Amino acid sequence: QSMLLKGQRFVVTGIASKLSIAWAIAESLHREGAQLILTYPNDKIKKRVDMAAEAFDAVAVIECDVGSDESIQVCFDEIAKHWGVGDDKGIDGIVHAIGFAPADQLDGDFTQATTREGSQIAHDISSYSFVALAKAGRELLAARQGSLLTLTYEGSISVLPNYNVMGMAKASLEASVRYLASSLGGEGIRVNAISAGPIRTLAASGIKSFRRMLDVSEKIAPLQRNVSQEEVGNAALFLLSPWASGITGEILFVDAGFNTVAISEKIM
Amino acid sequence: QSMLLKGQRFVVTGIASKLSIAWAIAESLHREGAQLILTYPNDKIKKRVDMAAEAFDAVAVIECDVGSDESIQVCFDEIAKHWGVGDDKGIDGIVHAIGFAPADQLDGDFTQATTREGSQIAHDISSYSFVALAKAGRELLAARQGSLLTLTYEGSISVLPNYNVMGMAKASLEASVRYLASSLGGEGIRVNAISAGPIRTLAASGIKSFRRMLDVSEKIAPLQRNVSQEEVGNAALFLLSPWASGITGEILFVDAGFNTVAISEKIMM
Amino acid sequence: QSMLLKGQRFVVTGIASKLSIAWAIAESLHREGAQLILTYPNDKIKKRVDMAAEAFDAVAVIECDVGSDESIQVCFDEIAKHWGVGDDKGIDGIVHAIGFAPADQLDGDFTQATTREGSQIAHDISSYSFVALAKAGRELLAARQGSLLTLTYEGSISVLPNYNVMGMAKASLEASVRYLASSLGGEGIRVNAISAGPIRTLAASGIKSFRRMLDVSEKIAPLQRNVSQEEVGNAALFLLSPWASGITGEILFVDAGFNTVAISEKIMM
Amino acid sequence: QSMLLKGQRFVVTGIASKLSIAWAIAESLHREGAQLILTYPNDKIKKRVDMAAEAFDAVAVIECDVGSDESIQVCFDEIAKHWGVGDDKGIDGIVHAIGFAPADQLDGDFTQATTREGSQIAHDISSYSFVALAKAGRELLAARQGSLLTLTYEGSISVLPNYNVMGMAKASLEASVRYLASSLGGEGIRVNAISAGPIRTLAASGIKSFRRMLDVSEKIAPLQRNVSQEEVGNAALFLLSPWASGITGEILFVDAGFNTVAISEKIM
Ligand SMILES: NC(=O)c1ccc[n+]([C@@H]2O[C@H](COP(=O)([O-])OP(=O)(O)OC[C@H]3O[C@@H](n4cnc5c(N)ncnc54)[C@H](O)[C@@H]3O)[C@@H](O)[C@H]2O)c1
Ligand SMILES: NC(=O)c1ccc[n+]([C@@H]2O[C@H](COP(=O)([O-])OP(=O)(O)OC[C@H]3O[C@@H](n4cnc5c(N)ncnc54)[C@H](O)[C@@H]3O)[C@@H](O)[C@H]2O)c1
Ligand SMILES: NC(=O)c1ccc[n+]([C@@H]2O[C@H](COP(=O)([O-])OP(=O)(O)OC[C@H]3O[C@@H](n4cnc5c(N)ncnc54)[C@H](O)[C@@H]3O)[C@@H](O)[C@H]2O)c1
Ligand SMILES: NC(=O)c1ccc[n+]([C@@H]2O[C@H](COP(=O)([O-])OP(=O)(O)OC[C@H]3O[C@@H](n4cnc5c(N)ncnc54)[C@H](O)[C@@H]3O)[C@@H](O)[C@H]2O)c1
Ligand SMILES: Oc1cc(Cl)ccc1Oc1ccc(Cl)cc1Cl
Ligand SMILES: Oc1cc(Cl)ccc1Oc1ccc(Cl)cc1Cl
Ligand SMILES: Oc1cc(Cl)ccc1Oc1ccc(Cl)cc1Cl
Ligand SMILES: Oc1cc(Cl)ccc1Oc1ccc(Cl)cc1Cl
Ligand SMILES: [Ca+2]
Ligand SMILES: [Ca+2]
Repeated sequence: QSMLLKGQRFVVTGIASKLSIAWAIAESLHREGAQLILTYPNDKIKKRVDMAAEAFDAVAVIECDVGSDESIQVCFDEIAKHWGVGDDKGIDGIVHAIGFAPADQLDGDFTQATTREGSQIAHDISSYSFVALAKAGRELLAARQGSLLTLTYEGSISVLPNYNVMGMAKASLEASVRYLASSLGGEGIRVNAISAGPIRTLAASGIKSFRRMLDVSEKIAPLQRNVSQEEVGNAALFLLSPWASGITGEILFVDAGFNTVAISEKIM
Repeated sequence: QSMLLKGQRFVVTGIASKLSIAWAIAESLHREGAQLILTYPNDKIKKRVDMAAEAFDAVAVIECDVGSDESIQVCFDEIAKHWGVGDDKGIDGIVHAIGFAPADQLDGDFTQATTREGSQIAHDISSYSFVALAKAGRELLAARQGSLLTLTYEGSISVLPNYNVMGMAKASLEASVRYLASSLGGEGIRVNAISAGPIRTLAASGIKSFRRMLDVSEKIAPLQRNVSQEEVGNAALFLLSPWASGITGEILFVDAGFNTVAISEKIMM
Repeated sequence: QSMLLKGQRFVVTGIASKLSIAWAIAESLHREGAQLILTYPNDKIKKRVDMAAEAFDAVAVIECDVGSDESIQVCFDEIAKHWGVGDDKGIDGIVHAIGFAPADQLDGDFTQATTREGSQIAHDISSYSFVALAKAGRELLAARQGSLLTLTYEGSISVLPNYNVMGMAKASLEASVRYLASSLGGEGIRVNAISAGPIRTLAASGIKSFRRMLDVSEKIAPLQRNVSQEEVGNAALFLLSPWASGITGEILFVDAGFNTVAISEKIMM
Repeated sequence: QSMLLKGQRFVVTGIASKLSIAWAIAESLHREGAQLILTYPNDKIKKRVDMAAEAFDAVAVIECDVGSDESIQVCFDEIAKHWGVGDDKGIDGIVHAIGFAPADQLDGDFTQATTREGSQIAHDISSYSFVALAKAGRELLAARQGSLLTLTYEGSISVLPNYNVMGMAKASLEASVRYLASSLGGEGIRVNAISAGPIRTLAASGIKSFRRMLDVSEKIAPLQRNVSQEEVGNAALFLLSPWASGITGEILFVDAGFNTVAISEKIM
């Protein structure tokens, strides 16, 4: 409870449950005195975004299915009504916390499991959607010299069992972080990612052997534990804050050091 | 002219002209005594693949538009007729040398220029196609314990003007190199990539400011020059050869050292 | 002026002038309500550390030449007197902001300029010193579950003119960040680095063509500018703070995005 | 047995036994028709270098303790007698296959085990020695537009138990690959490294849990096995060959894919 984001405004995608990393990012931003707009992709998920809206006193709760150009365009329309008008216009940040590939893509042998359409959807929802948000948000961001933040996973650069086409999408996503940074930096907009360690979330639960992943990680990670959503929330807060004014194009690992260790006493 | 690939067989995609990197890869494999099957995506491009078939005495010239599952499945059917059968069955390698994004994606400001469909096509043709080839060729490869090779570019990990959506696709492609390696290694199949520096090819010609890119590169690269197609051909030959038996999941830079320099003396120029 | 480091304690090396990156790190920690101990390697430099002691109300100003095991051991003795004792014992962080190689190592052609002793001194003062601080400070750090922070430069992973032996030392330093993280993590100690872009500091001033380096950087960096000491100070504050509790072994670039660009439009200039 | 290095000359350091990676590199170069000069750091090790000299018909066997400027200067003196004179002067390559840190540095907890002098020696012998060879060899290399090759290990960029200060040295070494490449490229000299997976060698045997490292690696590596010295030999041959004319500053992993996998069914 400091007051680092007093009067700052953020759009937060990807809340699905109390376990969502985006939930904790919202919580961190709210704690620090920012105002929030929260998005949801459909009615089932709206139920849970509404709970988050209540807990964080969201300014609005707007539909945003990042699969639709119409949905995104309309969503940023609504946001502009609230935050695009009058004396203090603009937004300080947009949080992209959205991943999807069809479940079959992440079940078993990579070459067997990957399909043309699976790949298409994985890249579209998990990677292009970040640039889609940047396109719709550009002017709002430029007005306040805000930043974009996405979430990635080590699966982009190292192989983790079953991660498969999501690895291809995350690698694609991370390239976009760099291209957007180069594209938007001249307007004072920063673009960054957090590479989170494994955390029990709705999506996480869906991956074969994720539980085992969680166990192994704890035994590899220098801190001898996994990270919590709160720890990613705080790191996100930093990157979204004026304190990160010199940082763009950056991938920040929040994984208890996991990415730095090839083998531990897994040996034993 | 050594004889390092005597009696070995390779499928080579991506020949579009005498300037194609894939042309030089074919040339290197042929020089070393390998047999080739060459593929073409359409009739216009067949004209030039046929010239390469003549120069390299290709075993066959088969249609392969990597945008179509049908086209790929048919293509690897044809290749199975030639190479799938008998006591000598299998292929030693498949060379993926195919990139595409709609031209508009690579024209100016990244955020402005990138579109949902542009992205879709870029990843589909430039990245997924590599796994598509691995899927169709797996059995043929396993029979000889062959390898796959693709071509990437530094645009995956560093920003280069206009490269844009192709950078996203190349990053995706490189992740697939790693996933395919993990997936196919237990069947003795290796999967690798070459990150070539900039070279004047038909696709290269089409990128705004490519000529200028070429000029700056020459002044940044430790060897004070750009690489030729032949130098990529030779490196590809190595990775496709039994000499690279211990190497998989690898990205090998053939860029005269360009990727290792942040700034050169040019500090002046 | 928030109060994020209320009642936290930090040791800050590497203040040599008002321009030092370590000066701004001290300033950020003080601004946020932390107490500081500041170190100096010799009497000439003490003059400037004393000015920083006045501005930031340092708890103490202690000698610490990281070239001497004795000097370090004595220094951490003194700091233990102040901060080692009682129900509040321990330190929240140690800031390593020390680089040195003999000037001749950084003057021109790398192979010509690098010497056995130059290399020895560069690694000893620039890299081993970080583990030296971790060894002397381990117990104090563990008591509060604090962290170590060093400063590196892209010269470790990419070539920059004249950086030379300092590039070898920084690469070594970054490996130590990882080994220390692995070694100390089980005691709840985090170990991280900031890779700062180029900034006019006393050491920076001494590098041939640094001014030119600064000019090109500004034209390559996505933000179209260089960073200030303050921006490194703020990022350092974060990594030293409880907000970075889940982050260890990390190299965080604070360079306005410079490291992510291979070539900009400058293709022209 | 092709004839790719006909009439080419290479200096090969680091032969200590038949298990030395440098042994197999010599073997690969000889097989392909190159002539070799072999070096040894002292009399004990000379016994084994002499066996290699017999097997590969070395042109000379010269002393080179890379700890001494005198020793290196004298060594390259002798080499110049053989290969620096007359019509066809120069060398096509120098193979650096030398690592050392005092044994205590690699036994147990990194922070406990590392010492000021241990670090000094590790960097001096394992990293500076590569530039020392480049300095002494520059003119011989430039005459034939030869290349330098060193050997590194993933320990530089990822943590492996006990590798410790050798990790710091290897990271330093790899930076030197890049600096030397930049420095010498204008004279047509290339500079590269191979990052070999774990292989049973004299030095390897000396590291606590190396045997376990070997076991774990086999279960992580995509090829489901470790690499042999021969496979590194062949890759070294390529990098030292005219076929690698476009390649400088490169780290080439010869590790059966190990570096690319964060976790396998170590999970199981
Ligand atoms: N260990 C981990 O859980 C972990 C680690 C690193 C990265 N990540 C990344 O974190 C981000 C958030 O995921 P999470 O782990 O908190 O899981 P989660 O299930 O809480 O969040 C995933 C979100 O994606 C949203 N989404 C899916 N398709 C959408 C669409 N078409 N339009 C809009 N939203 C859509 C879902 O509604 C959901 O809120 C993802 O990008 C994920 O890949 C997760
Ligand atoms: N500087 C460079 O030229 C450079 C640098 C590194 C990477 N590469 C990569 O090397 C590969 C070859 O490109 P190039 O420079 O030799 O140019 P090129 O124009 O010769 O090759 C591109 C090839 O892709 C083919 N292709 C496009 N869509 C296809 C489809 N649907 N089905 C089948 N083939 C299709 C074209 O027919 C053509 O042969 C590409 O992956 C490219 O991105 C090029
Ligand atoms: N552009 C930049 O300025 C830049 C970029 C990134 C990295 N860094 C790193 O940041 C750190 C601080 O450098 P700076 O640029 O602020 O310059 P500076 O000249 O202010 O700092 C270098 C410091 O090292 C100290 N030092 C040297 N030998 C010492 C010894 N034996 N014992 C104790 N202290 C000793 C000097 O007293 C001085 O305070 C260094 O590690 C430097 O390499 C600087
Ligand atoms: N798994 C592995 O064995 C492995 C993997 C990757 C990297 N490497 C690297 O391979 C290289 C060769 O080592 P190896 O594994 O074949 O072991 P090895 O014991 O066969 O070779 C090490 C060599 O270093 C030499 N050396 C040590 N100090 C010297 C000095 N002062 N002057 C000259 N020579 C000196 C020794 O005489 C010996 O020949 C080393 O650089 C090593 O770090 C080894
Ligand atoms: O990327 C992730 C990485 C981890 Cl370790 C855990 C959860 C993740 O998030 C996802 C994983 C798969 C799918 Cl289909 C969608 C999402 Cl959001
Ligand atoms: O990847 C490349 C990199 C460079 Cl430097 C030059 C050409 C390249 O190849 C392409 C670039 C754009 C498109 Cl649309 C298609 C292809 Cl094949
Ligand atoms: O690492 C640095 C990087 C830059 Cl861009 C500028 C200054 C740096 O700091 C040093 C450079 C050389 C020496 Cl001898 C000592 C120090 Cl502190
Ligand atoms: O670097 C190596 C890496 C591995 Cl996995 C195995 C052996 C290696 O080589 C050495 C390791 C330690 C020391 Cl003291 C000296 C050398 Cl030559
Ligand atoms: Ca980082
Ligand atoms: Ca490589």
